[PDB]
Amino acid sequence: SELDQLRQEAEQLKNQIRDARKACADATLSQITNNIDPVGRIQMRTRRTLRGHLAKIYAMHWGTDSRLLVSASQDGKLIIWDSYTTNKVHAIPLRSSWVMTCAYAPSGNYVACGGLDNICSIYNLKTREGNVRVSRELAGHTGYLSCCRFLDDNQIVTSSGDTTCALWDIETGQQTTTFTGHTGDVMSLSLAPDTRLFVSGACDASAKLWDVREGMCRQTFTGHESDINAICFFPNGNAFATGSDDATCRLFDLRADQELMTYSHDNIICGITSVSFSKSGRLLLAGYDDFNCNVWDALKADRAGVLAGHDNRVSCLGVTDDGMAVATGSWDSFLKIWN
Amino acid sequence: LLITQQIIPVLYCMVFIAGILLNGVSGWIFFYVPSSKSFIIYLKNIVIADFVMSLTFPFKILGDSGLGPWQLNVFVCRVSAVLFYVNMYVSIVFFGLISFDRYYKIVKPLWTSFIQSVSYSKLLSVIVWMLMLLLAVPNIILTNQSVREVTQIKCIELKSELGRKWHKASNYIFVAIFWIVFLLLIVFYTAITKKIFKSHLKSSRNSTSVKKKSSRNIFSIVFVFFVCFVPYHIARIPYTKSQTEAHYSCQSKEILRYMKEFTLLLSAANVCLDPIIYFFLCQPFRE
Amino acid sequence: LSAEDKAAVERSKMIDRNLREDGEKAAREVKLLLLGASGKNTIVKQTGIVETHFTFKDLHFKMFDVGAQRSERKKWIHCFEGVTAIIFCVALSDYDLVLMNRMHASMKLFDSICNNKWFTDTSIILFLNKKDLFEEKIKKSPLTICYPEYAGSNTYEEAAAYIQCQFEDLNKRKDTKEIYTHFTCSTDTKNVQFVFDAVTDVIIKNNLKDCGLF
Amino acid sequence: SIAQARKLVEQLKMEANIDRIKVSKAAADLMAYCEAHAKEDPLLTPVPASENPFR
Amino acid sequence: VQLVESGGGLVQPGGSRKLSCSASGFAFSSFGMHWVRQAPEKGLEWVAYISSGSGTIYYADTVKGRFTISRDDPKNTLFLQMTSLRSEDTAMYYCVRSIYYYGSSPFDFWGQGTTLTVSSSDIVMTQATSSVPVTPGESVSISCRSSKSLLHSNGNTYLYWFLQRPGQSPQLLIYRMSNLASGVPDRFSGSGSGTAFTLTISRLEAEDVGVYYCMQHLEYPLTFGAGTKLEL
Ligand SMILES: O=c1ccn([C@@H]2O[C@H](COP(=O)(O)OP(=O)(O)O[C@H]3O[C@H](CO)[C@@H](O)[C@H](O)[C@H]3O)[C@@H](O)[C@H]2O)c(=O)[nH]1
Repeated sequence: SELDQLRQEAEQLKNQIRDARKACADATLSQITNNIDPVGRIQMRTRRTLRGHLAKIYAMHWGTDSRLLVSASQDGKLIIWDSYTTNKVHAIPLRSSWVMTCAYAPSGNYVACGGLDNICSIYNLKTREGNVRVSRELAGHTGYLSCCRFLDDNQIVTSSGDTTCALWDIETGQQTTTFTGHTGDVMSLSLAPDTRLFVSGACDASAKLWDVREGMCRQTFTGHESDINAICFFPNGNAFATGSDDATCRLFDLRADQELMTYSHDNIICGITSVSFSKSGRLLLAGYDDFNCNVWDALKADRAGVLAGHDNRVSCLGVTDDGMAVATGSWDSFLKIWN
Repeated sequence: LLITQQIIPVLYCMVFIAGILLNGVSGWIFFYVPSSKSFIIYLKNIVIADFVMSLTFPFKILGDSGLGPWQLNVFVCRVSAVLFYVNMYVSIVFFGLISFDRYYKIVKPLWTSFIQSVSYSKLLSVIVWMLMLLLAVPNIILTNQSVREVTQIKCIELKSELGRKWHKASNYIFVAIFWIVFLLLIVFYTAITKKIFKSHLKSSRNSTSVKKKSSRNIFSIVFVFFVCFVPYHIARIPYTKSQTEAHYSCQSKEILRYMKEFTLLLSAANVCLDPIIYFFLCQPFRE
Repeated sequence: LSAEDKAAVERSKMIDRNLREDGEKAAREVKLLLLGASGKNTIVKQTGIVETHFTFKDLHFKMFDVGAQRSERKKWIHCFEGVTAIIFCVALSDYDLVLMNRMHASMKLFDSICNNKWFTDTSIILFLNKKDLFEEKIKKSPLTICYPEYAGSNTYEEAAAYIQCQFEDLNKRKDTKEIYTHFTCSTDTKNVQFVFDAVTDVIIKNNLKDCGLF
Repeated sequence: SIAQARKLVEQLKMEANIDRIKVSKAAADLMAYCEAHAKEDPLLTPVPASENPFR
Repeated sequence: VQLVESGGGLVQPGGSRKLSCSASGFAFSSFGMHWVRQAPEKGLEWVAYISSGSGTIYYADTVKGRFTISRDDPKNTLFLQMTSLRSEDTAMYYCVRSIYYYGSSPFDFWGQGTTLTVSSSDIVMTQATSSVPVTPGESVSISCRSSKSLLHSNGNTYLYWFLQRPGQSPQLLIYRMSNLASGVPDRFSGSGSGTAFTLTISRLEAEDVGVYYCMQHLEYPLTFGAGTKLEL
């Protein structure tokens, strides 16, 4: 009998939350931005093509300097490229070839990787010897790691396929805080510009907002009908965008706790693998399963352009800190730097 | 007259249209088919050679149709025919290289001695083209060098000991190259078929499917090569000795000329068969 | 280019050479994906996923065991697009045991793996384990408990044939792949020999398809 | 499952007890940010090859 | 991480000797290596250079055709074969580690160095000052000049600042301008542009006493400047 009462209380709380969200929504973002000048057309060209991978590329991450980028692939390799000159700087062979995520430290000293091995391995790039050594192998997750992000040189936040995200202390190798609440596998992670509160998207068609210190869920966003694969904060930290298998991108605001706009096209029936914003945030670059990337005017839900040129699925794309370039990875073992 | 002016032009016209259409469609081999160090380079060179063949077809069509000037006949003797022959022998050499590559991948005879055959493919294509063109060009630059009175009709306008002698040597060398390529192709494909038959699987729909499909395709390649090339290279040397020395009777010259015309018609109709047999089976050549 | 630029280019070229060498070394190495519902002893041992490397007659084998990954398969099964073969282990003694029937759950998993959109052309090696126990417990219990429509002899050979036939009859698109079935014995490494034969047949088919004479 | 239900109820109560702003103000803030930072955006506004690090 | 050399000793003029350097503590295969020689009372001079993989070699014009440099990666050793030794080849020979990628720190480590005694176009680096007197707790600026501008088109200026402590091998302080080498205290700074460079020490201590040398890596004669000696 108590279970029924608890379920009724939970349903009442959910109804109250829905009523509050409905009340807070008066004018749509499309209504407000109807009276702005649309972007005419975006025509980016492949400035560089980074070759050398012999397997599907599952992850990439730009550096803070916006010149060096890290890649991960099934060939058990993790390459740091010089994008300006197309020169390989390091070629780190991973102990596990099943890598699904890669990260670049903001300071540039370390890179991280993870995958089916249930380990986030930190690699020290700047050592007295000329090789990159494994700083340590972080363990504790039960499911595959989907996204690892550096907060600083000592703290790394990871998303796993055991429905829990974790915050680590690299010096001690211990989980400082474990985040719980997701029913499904967590497939995405994005840190706020202040590195203060981050958001994760899971396969329960929900996105949850966390705090690194307190380790509890501030907000829950539920708009999607399928599995969220990628997530990205707005540059101001007050909004984030999600990509899901139902061929729709959605914009959520943290303060209003609601979905503002949805990005969808009739000709698009494939899923979304990676989403990123421009430096200003008006362009939403989303990768897709149909071998190409799309540029969406984030304020008008209009397709500004298409980044075609990949012969297989686009798995990871990133936009540099200075906003000059966009680098898209694909399963055809080819990176391409756009403008 | 009817043989060399009515029947031959119509067959050459239909073969020319077929080759133009097929090579225009096969021009997707460069865009919808990314290249590599594998046998794709060989297929690209073969399709280029076939396109050049079909582009040289109209010159011969107009020349042998009886309509047009004698300068077109001289141009055929000097440029178009030489290009057709050089493209034919380039295609033969690339078929042989394809046979060697297939024999290497399936049979795998020596993984420690035949290394310098995969990453070097573009340089090998350059070597083949340069060798065949360096054979063919002296025929171009020595023909039309002795037009004095009536050389407009007869297609022997060569100079001297440095003239017709090079024609004889060039034809002999090309025929020798073809026979070497043919022998090597037979040996390599026999080895491939033996290796495929060595696969011991039974009571399997897919084992029989794969086995029979591969056997039928290799048999088709060998059979088409044989039927479209053996007659020309068994009848060419007597024709060359007839054209380089006029001791033969008139009937011998006539019959040898007709044989050369029809056998080259077959070796030219090989253009329309090349895509169906070689290009379609290519995995990247399916989109 | 400057002096350091030239030296960086040289370093990148050395990295490219090493990458090409590693790719050539890893292209000839056979990748196997081991699944079950089941029986892994003597086949995988002789958190995370388990990597097993062994060599049999001048071929290097990698077998991946993903049984410890307790998550949704649809988000990590595409990592195994290029595996040479899928080794699937089904126990024959689970027809009368419940974890739905154990054998029926095994059949459902086999159907999902065989008809997955990533393995439309990936051969499956079906190892039917515990044949000794199945022979021991087949006289005292008929297969009608698992398959009510058996209508056949309750002997070891007929029962095994029926199980095998039911397993390959779940293979739609039964033209681009052959399913290899073997009852696991423990003499003279016959399981390894069967895996070797299946893998070399698959290698022949792949080489023929790549060479464009299929 | 009672403890899990109680934890879910507590989390839902904490989520409900949150102040929210209007979507109109939210869109206004996003528009203001995008319009203010429109100059520093090479993707939105292409830059000359002199300042373009990729060429 | 350490480099130790061997050989040296008295060599009759016109002879030959093979200097060898042993590498320990680092991935010797991945670093290009240099030979920098110092006269008994003069500045540093660059002799030879062997790259990673032994694919790129250079020699100084004064030792070209008479010296041979080779490395043995499996043994983590490096050699410098000398032929037709002259009286001008007497020097203390140093082996220098140098790795070249983006953001690298070339000339980071220097060997102990072995002495060789023999019985009896190019960018010029100018360090006009010498025997500069210093006092502890005071700031000192050291100048350096170049015949050709060291600012490449990519924005990288190639000036290497070194520190020759008395009786010790040179230590890298600044590799590219305003790039402080690892392990160097954060009181050293580099500034300048084109053909003018300065090195500033915030508060010089007893360990900052030594001879400071320049380098250009723009081209491949590697030229130094006669160092400026700081003395208490
Ligand atoms: O293997 C060969 C064969 C020929 N040639 C040269 O190419 C030209 C063709 O000579 P050939 O084919 O032997 O002469 P014809 O039989 O006389 O054929 C040409 O002249 C005939 C009558 O003039 C016409 O019927 C044909 O269209 C035309 O190709 C000559 O320059 C040859 O030297 C080669 O270089 N290599």
